[PDB]
Amino acid sequence: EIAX
Amino acid sequence: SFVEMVDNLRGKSGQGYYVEMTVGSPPQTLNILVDTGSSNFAVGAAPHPFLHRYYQRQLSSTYRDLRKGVYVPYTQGKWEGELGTDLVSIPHGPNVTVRANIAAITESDKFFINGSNWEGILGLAYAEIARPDDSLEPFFDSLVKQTHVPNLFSLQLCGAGFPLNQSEVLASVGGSMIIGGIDHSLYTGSLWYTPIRREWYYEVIIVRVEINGQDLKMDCKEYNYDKSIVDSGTTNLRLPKKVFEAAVKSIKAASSTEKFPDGFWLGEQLVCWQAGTTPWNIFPVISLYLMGEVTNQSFRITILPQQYLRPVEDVATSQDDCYKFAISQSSTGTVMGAVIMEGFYVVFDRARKRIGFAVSACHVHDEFRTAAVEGPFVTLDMEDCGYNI
Repeated sequence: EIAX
Repeated sequence: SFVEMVDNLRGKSGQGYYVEMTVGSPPQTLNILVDTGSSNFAVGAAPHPFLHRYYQRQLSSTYRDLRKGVYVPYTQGKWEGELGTDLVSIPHGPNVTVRANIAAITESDKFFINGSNWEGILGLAYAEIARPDDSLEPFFDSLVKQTHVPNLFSLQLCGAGFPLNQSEVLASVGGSMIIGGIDHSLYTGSLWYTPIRREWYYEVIIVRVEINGQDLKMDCKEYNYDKSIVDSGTTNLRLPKKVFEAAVKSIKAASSTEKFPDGFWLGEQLVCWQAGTTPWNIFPVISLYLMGEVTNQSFRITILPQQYLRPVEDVATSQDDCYKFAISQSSTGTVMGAVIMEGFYVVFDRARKRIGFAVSACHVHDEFRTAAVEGPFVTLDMEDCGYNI
């Protein structure tokens, strides 16, 4: 899971 | 031509889609995450346990230096490094070479991911959100200024859906990034465009939401508080706190027959079903309407649960199928992440200040339902849906  | 860029991305929603690039003379090969949610081109330039390689600034004949540092903070993850420039290339992209700004990442927290197989990041969004400030020409801006590559790009992202392993993330084809154009073989139906409200993030305006055909009836601003963006570098669909509760209610309710850990809806815990048992039909479709190109005109994209239930591997490492809830809460606006993009062919038509959607050739289909992009629809007072201060 990644998050800008 | 564009055929040579087809299938030039690898990865998954959960860990990013990356592209191959070289940097420096002599060229150094690196995998770079493709991120429409940021502005900076950055690469590892010093050892890290999760990095299988890095950028040696001192081996490039062409490395210039700016002696200017940088800090970039993302929703999750952050890095710090030194600014320079160098010649850059995309083997499976256009045949050209550009000197572009590059951050060499020296120090970092929660940014590189274990066995992601990327070592860098390519922020494709606009200068306004670049660190340390706009003056810093993002890569795509350089590419367009230094070459005849047209000012638009396309992203067809694919999710394979039998949980992908690290020897499968190399093998899998995750997708395509067409630089400087649209490849018509990669989508069906016709493209629908929504305007880019402002050129910083690729920020769009959502004018209606329906779940299994029911309007949430909220004031639109709520859907775009404090903005909506398209972000290939964010995994989940992230909704602002009100919209998120509303959608979760509707979805719980629609899936009532079954029981899920309370931390499931927070996307912390998995749920699993006997292989090929998962009851997809009890999860609703979600339709987002986007501002169109003509007065009082809208269009909509329909997301299947296959997308918002992301797959991942079992707590017993057993066959039966597991998922994470890829809808999550946001205090910084709506984010149409990779799960939302996966279904679709997305054109970032920077030149005409718009973004287009069409059903992807890739998109996986459940038996009785299909993802769609449909219009035209009529919708009044659409400008009222944009959030202002």
